[PDB]
Amino acid sequence: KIRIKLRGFDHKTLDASAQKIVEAARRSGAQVSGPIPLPTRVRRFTVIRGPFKHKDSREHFELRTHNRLVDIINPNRKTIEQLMTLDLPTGVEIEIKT
Amino acid sequence: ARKALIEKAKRTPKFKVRAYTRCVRCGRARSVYRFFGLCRICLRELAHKGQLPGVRKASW
Amino acid sequence: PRSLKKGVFVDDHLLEKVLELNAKGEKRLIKTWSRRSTIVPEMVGHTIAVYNGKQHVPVYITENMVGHKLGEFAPTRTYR
Amino acid sequence: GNKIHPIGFRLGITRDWESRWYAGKKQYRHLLLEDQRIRGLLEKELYSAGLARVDIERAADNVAVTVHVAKPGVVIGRGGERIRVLREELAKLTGKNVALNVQEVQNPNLSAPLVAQRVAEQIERRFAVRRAIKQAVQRVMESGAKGAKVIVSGRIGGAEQARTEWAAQGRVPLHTLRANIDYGFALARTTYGVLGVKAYIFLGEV
Amino acid sequence: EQYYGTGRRKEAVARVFLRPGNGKVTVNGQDFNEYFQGLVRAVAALEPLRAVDALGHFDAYITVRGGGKSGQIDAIKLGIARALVQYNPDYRAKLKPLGFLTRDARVVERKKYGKHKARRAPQYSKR
Amino acid sequence: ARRRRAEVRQLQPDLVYGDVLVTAFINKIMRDGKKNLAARIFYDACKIIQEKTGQEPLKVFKQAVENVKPRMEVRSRRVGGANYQVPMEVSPRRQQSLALRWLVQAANQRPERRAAVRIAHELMDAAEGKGGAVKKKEDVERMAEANRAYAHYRW
Amino acid sequence: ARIAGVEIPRNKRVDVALTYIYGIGKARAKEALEKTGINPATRVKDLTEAEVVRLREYVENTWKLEGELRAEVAANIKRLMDIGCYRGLRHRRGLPVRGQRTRTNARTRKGPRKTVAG
Amino acid sequence: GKGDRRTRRGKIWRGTYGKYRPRK
RNA sequence: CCGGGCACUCUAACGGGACUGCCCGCGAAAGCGGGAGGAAGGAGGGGACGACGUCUGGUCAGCAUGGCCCUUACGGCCUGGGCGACACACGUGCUACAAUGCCCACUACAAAGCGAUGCCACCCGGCAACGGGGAGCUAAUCGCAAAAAGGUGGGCCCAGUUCGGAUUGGGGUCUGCAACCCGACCCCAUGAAGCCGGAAUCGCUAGUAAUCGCGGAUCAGCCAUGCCGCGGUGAAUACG
Ligand SMILES: [K+]
Ligand SMILES: [Mg+2]
Ligand SMILES: [Mg+2]
Ligand SMILES: [Mg+2]
Ligand SMILES: [Mg+2]
Ligand SMILES: [Mg+2]
Ligand SMILES: [Mg+2]
Ligand SMILES: [Mg+2]
Ligand SMILES: [Mg+2]
Ligand SMILES: [Mg+2]
Ligand SMILES: [Mg+2]
Ligand SMILES: [Mg+2]
Ligand SMILES: [Mg+2]
Ligand SMILES: [Mg+2]
Ligand SMILES: [Mg+2]
Ligand SMILES: [Mg+2]
Ligand SMILES: [Mg+2]
Ligand SMILES: [Mg+2]
Ligand SMILES: [Mg+2]
Ligand SMILES: [Mg+2]
Ligand SMILES: [Mg+2]
Ligand SMILES: [Mg+2]
Ligand SMILES: [Mg+2]
Ligand SMILES: [Mg+2]
Ligand SMILES: [Mg+2]
Ligand SMILES: [Mg+2]
Ligand SMILES: [Mg+2]
Ligand SMILES: [Mg+2]
Ligand SMILES: [Zn+2]
Repeated sequence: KIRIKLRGFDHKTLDASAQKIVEAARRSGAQVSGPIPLPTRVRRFTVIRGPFKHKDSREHFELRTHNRLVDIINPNRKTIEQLMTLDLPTGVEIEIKT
Repeated sequence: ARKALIEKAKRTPKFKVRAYTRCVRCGRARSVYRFFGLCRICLRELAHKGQLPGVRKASW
Repeated sequence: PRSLKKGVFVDDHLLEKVLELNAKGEKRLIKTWSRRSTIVPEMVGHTIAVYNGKQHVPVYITENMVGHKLGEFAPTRTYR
Repeated sequence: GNKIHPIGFRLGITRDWESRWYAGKKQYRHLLLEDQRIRGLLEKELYSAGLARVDIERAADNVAVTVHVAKPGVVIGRGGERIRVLREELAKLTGKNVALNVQEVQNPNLSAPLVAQRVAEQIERRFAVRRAIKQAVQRVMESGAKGAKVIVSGRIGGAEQARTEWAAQGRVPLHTLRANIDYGFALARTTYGVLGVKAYIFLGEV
Repeated sequence: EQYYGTGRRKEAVARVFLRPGNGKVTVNGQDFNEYFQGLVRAVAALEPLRAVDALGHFDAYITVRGGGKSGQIDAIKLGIARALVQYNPDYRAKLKPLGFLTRDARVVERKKYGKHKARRAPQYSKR
Repeated sequence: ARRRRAEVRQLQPDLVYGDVLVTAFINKIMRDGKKNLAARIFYDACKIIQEKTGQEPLKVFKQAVENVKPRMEVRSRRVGGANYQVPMEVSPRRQQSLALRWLVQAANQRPERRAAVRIAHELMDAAEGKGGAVKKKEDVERMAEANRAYAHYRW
Repeated sequence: ARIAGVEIPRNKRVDVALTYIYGIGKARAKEALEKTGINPATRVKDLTEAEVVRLREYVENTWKLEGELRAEVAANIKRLMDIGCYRGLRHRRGLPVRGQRTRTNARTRKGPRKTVAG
Repeated sequence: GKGDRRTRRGKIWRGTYGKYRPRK
């Protein structure tokens, strides 16, 4: 019963970190319930191409935020041994709650 | 983007309504996105240069 | 079909000035750049020079002028 | 009115962001301004060393600034005091108190920013522009570099009329997403005007 | 016992469950004619059964959500077709010429900049 | 259509009579994309056809459409610098299209209050050989064959 | 019948009929027929003499009506003009008063279109 | 139509609420 | 809703899948026509992407920048006015001119987004704008929220009107130091032109046109009927 909310801009990085957490918790904890997709938050930005009038191009971009919901059950006292300091990813934020 | 207008940054704008937002990079006044703090032109430039994490070209 | 709010706003620039004039008499033309201020009854009888952007027009205030702004009697634009 | 930026066109595949960190909506602009100031002060001091890229990564009040320079001996200084002064200015500008890393660039003639900088220096020294572009493209192609292209903007040779010298050879498939084309841009500030130098270097297919 | 079909049309799903019964249909707890009957094309959702002329051999329990009720009707058609095919594969040769098992891939085309609705160019006069 | 031949669209059959012509008439009645409203109009018009005529409304509908179909029309042609009204035959698809369009347009010209009554009365009058649509057919077949002298400009 | 002036609506719903009173719209007609306890669906020719007297007694003196209403609006505009107000100037020139543009339409305040040379 | 302040479609078009378009 | 479980729907990562592979006809071939199978074919549909160059095209007013010019003012601060001026002309749009409509009541389905000096369920006051109180929500779990056309019932009965809401009078709300010039919104009253538009002219080949509503960026507020997106219903026609 520990809420884990991962958030990031790269899906490969979040997925790799989630699989790392799952493999580090399987050997030391109980049957992990795996990650949940937690649908993406997309924020778009439409910006005129040219610095002057040229109104009908607009070349819009997007920024997506992906989330993960590992949510390990049975927070065994042996699980945090392989956890809480073992991480490759950099551009990934982690949320932990009880 | 006149230099004197870069006085926009002001702890004492004398009023809340007078406080507007400018582009921190080029000093623009219009089309200033609040999320990035830049204008639209600097947004496009720094997005092309890859200096904005997670910003990608949209297509659907 | 106009209104502002409860607690009518009047610029305290000339608010103290008109009552200071009433405290001693009926002094002549007063010059005010605050055309946003609302007319109050204690101004009736005086003559306020309202700045219309270029000059000061000698707006004399009567009884039936209470409630309006000074700019309503100081036109800013010239036409024909 | 065409030819969008290739680096931004490939930020998804075969090109990664220089700044790679997550930040909320209430903090994205501040960290972005901070990274912009970092790159600004970095490109003003390390130009003599030939820096090609400045990668910025953030986890929690710690920034792993990795500067890719063709000549690390300049950024290191005597015994390592230059990097000490640079980290001092870094901690003075940003109160984050972070570290710094240096990466040597093997064969700087394969990084388009440094190629464009070399061409811009040659243009600023009053060198033959056509020969400069030809020699630069030749130096790039003669070491790997399955494709190369260098473009110089108007006022070539200080002329009154603006021109554009092409001088390219190899393969530059700009419309190919998997092209992996390194792109660089430099400026030449002359007594008569401003010269824009663009450099495309094509390497790898998948 | 029970045969399932999914179906989909214009961003709408309709879980179709076929259980042999009288021939009455339930949709989201409501009757087939209390959701419909105000939509003329509703009968089309029962066209697969008429394709095999059963019309009384299968009660239907359908759970529909997504798009509008017309796309919902067509998704119900496709779901009934899929469940009826799962019942007996020999029905495919009877349902393929009618195309009831064909997925309708017509989707609302995305709106584009410079135009009004994804294709409507803004009117110009040139004078 | 320049490159291809622009093959004709195949309409879904009617939900009542199973006729694609009925569906095409529905579509010609349709307005702003309101299919259910046009279906209401036409099916209530069919309910008006009965209790006014012992015949099934499908037969009356088909016979009216057949009575509206024009045999020859007249198209313009620029020859020698001038513009002439050349008569020429009509393909069956254009016959059906013009028939349905004329039926709808002539029905909405009627003084009847609601749309179902208009469509029903127009269908009946066209089935018995009168109304605005038959007048349009007669005017077209008058203009055509009134300029027989241009028959050699057929093309 | 004759209610709240010399005006007589006839042969339609009583609320729609009262809409033909100058000081009365649909809201005031609904309010009057609601406080007077009169079915708004009935026609005018289907009204009881007592119901007409009731509606008359209420509407005649509960709001300001045709004569006094037009006189009061004219007096308001005349007062705006006599005080030299900006709105009085706009009424004086036959121009929009409520802050609309004049380089273009807002023709409904300027009357017909007096095209000139150019 | 959509331009009458005192109608349902008027409030919906202008995106407001009032006497002629309550919030249940 | 609880127990309960990942079958289905959905969610987001990966992968499969279509290549004229197969069949018939034609053809030197490429390929074309048709068919089978298939969710889909003959570029499946839509984006992103737009060559050497042209227009001495546009912008030194986003920025950079050569030269020239101003430096007790061509720089700088502030108050107010102005950019909203109206005899007129044009472009782009919005709303309409109604019965395939309008209005009232009840009722049923969507996608994409936004949300902590924020979104505000809900309760009370108020005709209402809104105010007071106050739950939840770092948000697939709470809120914006109602989707609208639609359906069902009822009213209107062809009249400038229960069409259409311009204009104006009066009374208010909210943002904001401050709504005179010059805000939006609410309520009462007012009720304009307008009966489908001359010469001329525009968009669109399928989920397109048409029509219906929803969100967002900038923004304290807003003149947004704009712009960028989202889904609902859904045509006509192409001889050439
Ligand atoms: K040029
Ligand atoms: Mg384009
Ligand atoms: Mg400047
Ligand atoms: Mg502001
Ligand atoms: Mg008050
Ligand atoms: Mg659409
Ligand atoms: Mg006709
Ligand atoms: Mg009246
Ligand atoms: Mg109305
Ligand atoms: Mg599963
Ligand atoms: Mg499955
Ligand atoms: Mg391509
Ligand atoms: Mg020029
Ligand atoms: Mg010019
Ligand atoms: Mg302007
Ligand atoms: Mg104005
Ligand atoms: Mg004039
Ligand atoms: Mg004159
Ligand atoms: Mg013009
Ligand atoms: Mg209440
Ligand atoms: Mg849930
Ligand atoms: Mg009815
Ligand atoms: Mg009326
Ligand atoms: Mg008239
Ligand atoms: Mg009429
Ligand atoms: Mg096309
Ligand atoms: Mg806003
Ligand atoms: Mg809007
Ligand atoms: Zn900028």
